Amino acid sequence: DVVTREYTINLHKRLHGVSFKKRAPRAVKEIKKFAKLHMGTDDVRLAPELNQAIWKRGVKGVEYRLRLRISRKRNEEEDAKNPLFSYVEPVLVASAKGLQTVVVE
Amino acid sequence: SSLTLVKEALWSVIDD
Amino acid sequence: AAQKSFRIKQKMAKAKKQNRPLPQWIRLRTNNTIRYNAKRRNWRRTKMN
Amino acid sequence: QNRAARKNRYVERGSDVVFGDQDALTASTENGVKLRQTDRLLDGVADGSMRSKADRMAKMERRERNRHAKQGESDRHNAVSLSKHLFSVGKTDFR
Amino acid sequence: AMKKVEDGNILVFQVSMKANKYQIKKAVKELYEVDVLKVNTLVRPNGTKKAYVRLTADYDALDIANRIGY
Amino acid sequence: AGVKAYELRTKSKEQLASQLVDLKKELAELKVQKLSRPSLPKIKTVRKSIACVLTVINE
Amino acid sequence: ANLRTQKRLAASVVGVGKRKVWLDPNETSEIAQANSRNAIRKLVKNGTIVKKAVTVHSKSRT
Amino acid sequence: ILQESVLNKYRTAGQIAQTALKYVTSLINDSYHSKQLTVPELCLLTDSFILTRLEQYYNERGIAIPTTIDIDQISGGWCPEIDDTQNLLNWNKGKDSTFASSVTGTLRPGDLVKITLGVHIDGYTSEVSHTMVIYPVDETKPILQPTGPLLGGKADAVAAAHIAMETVVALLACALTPEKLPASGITGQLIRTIVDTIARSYNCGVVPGSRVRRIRRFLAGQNEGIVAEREYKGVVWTESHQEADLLSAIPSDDFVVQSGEVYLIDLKMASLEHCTKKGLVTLETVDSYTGKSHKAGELIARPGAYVRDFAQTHILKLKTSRQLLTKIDKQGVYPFKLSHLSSNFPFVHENEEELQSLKKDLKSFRLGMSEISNNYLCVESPIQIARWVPWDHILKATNPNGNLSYDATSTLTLPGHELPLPKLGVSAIKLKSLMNSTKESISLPVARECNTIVLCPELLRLTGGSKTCQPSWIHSQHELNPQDSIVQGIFQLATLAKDLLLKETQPMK
RNA sequence: UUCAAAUGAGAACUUUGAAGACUGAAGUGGGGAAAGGUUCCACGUCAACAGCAGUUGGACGUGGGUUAGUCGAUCCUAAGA
Repeated sequence: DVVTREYTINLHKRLHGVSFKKRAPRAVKEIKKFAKLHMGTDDVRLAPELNQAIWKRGVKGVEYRLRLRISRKRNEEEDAKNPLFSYVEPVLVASAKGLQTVVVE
Repeated sequence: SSLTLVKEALWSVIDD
Repeated sequence: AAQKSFRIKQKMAKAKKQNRPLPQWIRLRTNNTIRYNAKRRNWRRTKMN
Repeated sequence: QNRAARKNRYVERGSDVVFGDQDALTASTENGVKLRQTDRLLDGVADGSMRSKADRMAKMERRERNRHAKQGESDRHNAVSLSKHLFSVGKTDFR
Repeated sequence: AMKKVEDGNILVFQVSMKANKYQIKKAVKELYEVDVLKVNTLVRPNGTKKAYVRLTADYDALDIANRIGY
Repeated sequence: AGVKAYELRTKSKEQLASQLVDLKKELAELKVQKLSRPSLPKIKTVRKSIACVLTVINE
Repeated sequence: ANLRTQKRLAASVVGVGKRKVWLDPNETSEIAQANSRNAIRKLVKNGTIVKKAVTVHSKSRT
Repeated sequence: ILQESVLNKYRTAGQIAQTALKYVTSLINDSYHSKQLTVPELCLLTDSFILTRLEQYYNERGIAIPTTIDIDQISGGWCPEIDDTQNLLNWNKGKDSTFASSVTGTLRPGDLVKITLGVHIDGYTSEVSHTMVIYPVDETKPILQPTGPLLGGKADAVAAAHIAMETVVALLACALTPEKLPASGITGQLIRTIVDTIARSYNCGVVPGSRVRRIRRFLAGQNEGIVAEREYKGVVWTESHQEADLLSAIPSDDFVVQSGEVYLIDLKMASLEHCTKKGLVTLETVDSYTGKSHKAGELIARPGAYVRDFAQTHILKLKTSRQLLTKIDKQGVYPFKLSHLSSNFPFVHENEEELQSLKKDLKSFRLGMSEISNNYLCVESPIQIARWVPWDHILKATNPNGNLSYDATSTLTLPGHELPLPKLGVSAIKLKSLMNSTKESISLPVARECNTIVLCPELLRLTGGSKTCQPSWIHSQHELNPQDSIVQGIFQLATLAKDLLLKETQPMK
């Protein structure tokens, strides 16, 4: 249930034909969609570092491929819905080309 | 009417 | 402005001392008809010339 | 690190043991005023029961003005019944 | 005002609109038995007159503040 | 409460002036309390006693 | 909380604009306790508020 | 827990209080009874003495209670400074002869002087007090033991104080042994019963502030009216208990005293030789406002002791205030004066120039305390006078809202949300109104006795003793009704104490 | 425009931080005249208003604040009255 995995995401085909002043927020929403698909939890917490990685080349220059670490976790809160939540971090690597998804200890 | 009864008893005790 | 005359400043001071709501111990009075201040003023709503 | 950590920990003064758990000495006044600040609304009224009485009465009388959507007790913009200019080839008075 | 006491050895009074610096000096010297260095006056937005009164270094404003009561 | 005009009418001029000065001092002493407490009713009595004394003097 | 007054006062004290001055988000209650320029100076020296050195404008190309 | 470290600290805190009590009782006899010092001059000298003694022995250590000298009406709080002596005169200049002793500082004959003080070391504290009495001198006698015993209601009061003190001492001594008690094991029920019947025998009612309670480190009951606590086992006698006794938190049932514990006794008896009738015994505060009323019986004063609520914080604009707050919070949670916080206060040598140095420091400290008090950081420990109200006014009263009247502009909150008598639905505000609303404004004289004890097998009485609080010999009446259960038990207790073991700490020379 | 945290019953709109942009010295800057008149600042604070929202506000309630021999008026005269 509690698991961490590396993934890579193709943002090019997800942002194909999107307004320049909407491309990066759409990348945020699509990353949340990606995490919800793979893990199956609605609450998704990005890191400000991942936000920086998306917004580095501005609204209309987001990278075509990104390398993510999705870590599912418990909610230690008093009581909440979504007893689990996903937490997405960036992986800063040479280039995200040529990789596949692997589980992490 | 509890205040009535307690004031009645209190009058009773203070008058004697 | 900022180089007012004392007449204007005196009128302004009267207006400041008037710019209040109504006290609460007037609600509690025998035969009280007054429930609010109908001559209340605000710099943006009405100008006092 | 251990030198610093052994200097770090505390002795637990008596101020803590008394007033850590406790709070609300000289509780919240209403208008957030100090001990000597001259609150006009509530100087005359001494007791809280009649203070609440007055507040409830003000909230009761505020309603018909709040229904007419005034910005306060000072918005008395009075609208006319009819405007002359709205009723009226050559020069016209509007575009 | 309370800070101005220890700051500059200064008292702060509300005085009459009809008054002036000479009368304020004379009145403080008569009532509280002190020499005054200077007086500075303003008219408040609420219509009264405020007076800052700087005393000489011989006399201390703390004593007068304790003598009055505040 | 306060002073009595029939009592003051017997007094002399200097006694009256001294009483006036004392009343003024008392009123000033009350006006430093009035800024800390809102309600202070003695000020009414002394403030009217001053007027009574002045009336007697002018008489 | 609301550290608007504190940011304003820290700018006015350090002698820069609000765009520079920096409030560590961890010492929020310690900053919110402050309502005076002396306290803001204490927080400036202890390392709770810093200065954010200048955004550069290089002239190598020129 | 009662370790050797704890109990010897209690001992050396107690006997400092004992020798300071001897010092004051020294000085007063030097001044008045012998062939003349004022109250505030006694007080700071006593505190100087206590700190000069404390320095020799021993980190948190000092004066729990600043030395309070009540006179003839005041239940507690009177302990003024040297700042305030002319202020007291020119405030009370128009009032009448009553409170002349407290106003001027010179004590009169027949003046019932209740001294009280306390000292603490690392939170382990010891309080004490003694009601002594002035009585004029013998001049034709060679030794001049002063003439006349006391006779009236004050004598009643002193008698009830001493007898209640010894009886509760003996009760808490039998707490060790589940035997050596007349069945006529120990409870606040029994304690309140025996002290109430003593008070009723001597016709001197119990004051609301009096209590008997447990103590722990830093938690004595020094304040008892301002600061709150959940864990408080002990007994009190307030207006609620008065009305309940007329009818028929501080729980009294689930309370049986145990071994290895430290307790405070503090008994206050208000005498009734007049009053004519059944009536209530409550407290009224003393303010510095001449202008709230016209009547001459009122006292006008300023309390000297403060206490600071370490839960709150607020940056001051004023350098003097911030420095004074440093000086305060480097002291402890116990009440304090402005004279205690200073440079020359212990008076290693004593002259007029050092007193002048202290006066100047005080002139600055009052400015600091102005801002420290306008913000709710420190508060005053109030000056309370005992005042009598007959039940007639209360029962004929009209309270249009009961159980809902706050007082709303009382600053402490805890004396505001009191509800002294829940039955009849009257609060402290309307009770004050009724107390003022009558020409039967009868103020009572009060006598006070305070001790500290600890239960190990013996009762180690860290205060009191015969050197300390030997009573001024008097001539009272209503001397203890025989022919009841409880009186048989009390006399058996007094006889049986002579064998139970009561250890008592002596003063230091 | 975005991300996290804090606050809070509740956060697209509040606060801090982390990013991305904009005004681009004939400014979305810093000051003033006329006019306005307390709108300035603080503490509480959400019934009505801010064409969505609102824990926020130029709102609501309570206070604080404008210190001159040297800056100005005051004085001089201009067209004129």
